Amino acid sequence: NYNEKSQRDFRVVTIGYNLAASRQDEFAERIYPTTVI
Amino acid sequence: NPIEGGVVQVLPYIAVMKDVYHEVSGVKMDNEEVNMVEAYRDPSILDDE
Amino acid sequence: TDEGPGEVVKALTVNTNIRNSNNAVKRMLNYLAQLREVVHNGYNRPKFGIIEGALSAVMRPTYRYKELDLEKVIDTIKSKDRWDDVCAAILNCVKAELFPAHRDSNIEAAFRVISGNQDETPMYLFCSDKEIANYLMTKGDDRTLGAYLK
Amino acid sequence: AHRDSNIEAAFRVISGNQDETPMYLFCSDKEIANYLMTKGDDRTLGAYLK
Amino acid sequence: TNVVTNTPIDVCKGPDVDGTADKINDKKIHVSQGLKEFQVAKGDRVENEITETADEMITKVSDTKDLNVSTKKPHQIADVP
Repeated sequence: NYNEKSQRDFRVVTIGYNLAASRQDEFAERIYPTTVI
Repeated sequence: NPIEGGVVQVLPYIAVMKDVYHEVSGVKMDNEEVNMVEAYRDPSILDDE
Repeated sequence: TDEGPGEVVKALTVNTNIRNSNNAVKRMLNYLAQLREVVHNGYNRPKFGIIEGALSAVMRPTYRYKELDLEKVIDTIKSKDRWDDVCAAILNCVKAELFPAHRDSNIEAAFRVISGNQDETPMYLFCSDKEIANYLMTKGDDRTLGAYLK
Repeated sequence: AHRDSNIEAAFRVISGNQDETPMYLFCSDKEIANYLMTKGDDRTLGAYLK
Repeated sequence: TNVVTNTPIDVCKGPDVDGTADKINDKKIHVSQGLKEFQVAKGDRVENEITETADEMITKVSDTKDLNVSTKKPHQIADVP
C-alpha cells in the first residue's frame, strides 16, 4: 500500500428534521375559527 | 480536512406508511411509504376513512 | 423496549393537525359545490332546509361562478404595465361580481340584526392559493373595495 | 414552480424556522445580467420572495 | 506577477532523504504495526457512520406552531404611471 487516501472515514452531517402543525393553519383558522367543545 | 476526503449526508424523517400486510406471493411490499413533508403540499396522503 | 421516542410520539398530533386543515379545505370546496347547486336551482329567498348553514334562513343564498381566462380578460398595452394589468384584472373581476352580489344578498341586514351593531360592515376574505395570492397581496395595501368594503 | 414544489416546506422542516423562504439566484451571463440589474434594493418577486 | 485570493496552500517540503547510507545496529530488532496509518479505525469501528438511531435524529415535532405562515408583512408595489 504505497499510497493511502481517505475512504473509510468522512465528515458526517445530520440534516435537521423539524415538524410542526397547529390545530388549524392560518388559512383554515381564519375561515373556520376554532371553538372548543 | 485532508484526512476526511469526503462528506456523508444523513437524512432522517418520519414516514406515513399505509397499513398493509405482507403478501405471501408478493414481489415487493405494497406499502406506500411517503415522507410526512409531502403532507404539507398534498395532505390527502393522510386520508383515512 | 422501555424508552419511547421523545419527539416522534408527537407526530401523532401533527398528523391529526394537518388533517384538520385539509378537512377544512375539503369542506369548503364541497360546500361551494352544494351552494352552486342550490343557488343555480333558483333558490333566492331565504328558507330552512335548502342548504347547510343556520343563517341560510336569514339571508338570500347568493353564489357567483366566474372563470377568469386571463388572455380574454386583461387589457394590456406594454410589458412595463403588465403586473398592474394582471393584478387589476383579477381584482376588478372580484369587484364586478362582489358589488351586485353584496347588494342582492342580505348580508348587511343579517349582520346588523344579528350582531346588534346598527352599522357593521362585513369583511371579505380572498381565499386563494400561493400563485394567485402572490399577485393580489402586492397591491393589498388599500384593503378597500368601492366605498366602504374591507 | 414555487407552488407546485414543496420547497417552502422543505426549508422550514430542515431549518426549523417557521418563517423561512428560499432566496432565488438569477444565474446569468453578462449580457442578460445588465438587463436584470435595473431594480434597486427591492429585489422582490411578488409579496415575500427575494 | 500573480495574486491569489483567499486560498490556503499546503506547500510540501519535499524529502529530507539525502543520499547517505547509514549503518544501523540491527543486533536486536523489534517491529510493531498499529492500525493507525490505515484509518481503518480510530477508536471505534463506526465513529462516522450513523451512531444514533433514526428516531434519535428527529429533532422537533411540535404541535403548536404551523409551518404555513405567509409572511406577515407582504411587500407592496406602487402604481406605475
